[PDB]
Amino acid sequence: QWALEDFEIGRPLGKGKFGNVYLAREKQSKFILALKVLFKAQLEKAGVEHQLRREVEIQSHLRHPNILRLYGYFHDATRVYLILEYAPLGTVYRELQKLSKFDEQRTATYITELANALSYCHSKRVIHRDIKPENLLLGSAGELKIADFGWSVHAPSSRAGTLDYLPPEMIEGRMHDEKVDLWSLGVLCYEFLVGKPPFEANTYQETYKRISRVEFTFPDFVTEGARDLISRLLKHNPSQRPMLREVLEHPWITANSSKPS
Ligand SMILES: Nc1ncnc2c1ncn2[C@@H]1O[C@H](COP(=O)(O)OP(=O)(O)O)[C@@H](O)[C@H]1O
Ligand SMILES: [NH3+]Cc1ccccc1N1CCC(CO)CC1
Ligand SMILES: [Mg+2]
Ligand SMILES: [Mg+2]
Repeated sequence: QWALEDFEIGRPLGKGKFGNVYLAREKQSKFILALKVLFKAQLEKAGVEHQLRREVEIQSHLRHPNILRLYGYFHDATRVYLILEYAPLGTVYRELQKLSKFDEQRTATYITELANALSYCHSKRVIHRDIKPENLLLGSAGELKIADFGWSVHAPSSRAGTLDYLPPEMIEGRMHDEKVDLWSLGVLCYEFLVGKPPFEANTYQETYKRISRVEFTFPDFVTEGARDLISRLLKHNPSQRPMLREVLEHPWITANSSKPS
């Protein structure tokens, strides 16, 4: 049904590995949306057809205020097009670059919105596996929305870029489950408060070392409550990481967040 002819294309919203994402408006309805463009030659070369299929099937069926909607797709012999909800206030990544660090209230609020969306995902046994600031978008009221389900799957499971958000079991090629998303949640909470992720390093090889050893320290300004939560999430043993419910009910979260479970 849908074809390129049905849309007017506007400015670039962002660039991805395969993805090149544009603002667009549907001609008959004037509906404003985002069009994620992937080149088939690059998809075929990388051999990532299967995860593109996953992205469409999993994201199109999820329904949650804190998850970005996917409406449909089409393709045209050189390109695939994913039709997405437009997020008008951009990425959390850009916001972090602008402010350098978030305060505790802004951080706890984002963590609550994230944990709500992840709780909904895990109840359907969907694990996201690529939670990071460039994949977190902001709606018209500044609410957080998880996007980019290009690495998502069903659990249990086995398995090019940054190691910074991945847990030890995943970077060691081992087996993993839902608890990978709780680790990434810990990494994010730290990066929000401090301005850089806790295992950041100059080379791949050494980042790998800091992650497998769980080697991180806190700057003085990080408070006791934040330290307690982050320390609970960044556990080497997956089974020792908390349930999302315990994250949403953590004293530091409840004291500082401006949104409910
Ligand atoms: N719906 C959207 N609204 C606004 N900006 C978006 C939207 N989707 C993607 N972007 C921008 O484009 C970038 C790449 O999108 P993404 O779907 O994450 O591609 P990739 O799978 O290649 O990472 C994002 O980091 C963001 O800057
Ligand atoms: N049919 C489009 C296409 C072209 C080239 C490579 C992969 C793909 N898909 C990804 C999306 C899938 C949704 O069903 C269909 C297969
Ligand atoms: Mg992305
Ligand atoms: Mg992707």
